[PDB]
Formats: sequence, C-alpha cells, structure tokens
Amino acid sequence: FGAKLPWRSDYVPLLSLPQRPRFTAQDFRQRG
Amino acid sequence: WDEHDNRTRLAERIDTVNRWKETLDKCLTDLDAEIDSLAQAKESAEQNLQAKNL
Repeated sequence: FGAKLPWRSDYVPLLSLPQRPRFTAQDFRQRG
Repeated sequence: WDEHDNRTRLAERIDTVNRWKETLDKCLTDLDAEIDSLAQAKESAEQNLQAKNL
C-alpha cells in the first residue's frame, strides 16, 4: 500500500540485499 | 494518587529501554553490511593472487 510502518522489529538474520531500508551505512558508489 | 504515579514511572522506563533497543538494531544491521563487504574484498584479493602465477 504505502502507509505508516513502524520500522522497529528489524533484525532479519541476514538481509545482505538491496533492501533493509532507511539507515544502512552501505557504500553508495561501487567498483566499475 | 500514588497508584497512578507508579504507573507513569513504569511507562517511562519501558520507553527508554525500547530506545536502546532500536539504536542497537540499526547498529547490528550495519555490521551485517560491513561483514558482507569485507567478504567480497577478501575474495577479490584472492583472485588477483591466483592470477599472479602465469
């Protein structure tokens, strides 16, 4: 839908994906 | 009176605890990301090592 979600219970054991929104501190630009 | 006072105190306690909970949540997910990155770096260095033979 797109509506208010509480981004609280947020430990998926391994979300090493283009996912896990909001704060990540991943790197923005990569090798190329 | 005193009943309701104690009620409000329990409320503020649960609040601060869950504050800690959320902060640690974000920290741990960030650690997950970093461990993935270092994994990739390890492999890349290893392929260059293997290409150092011919």
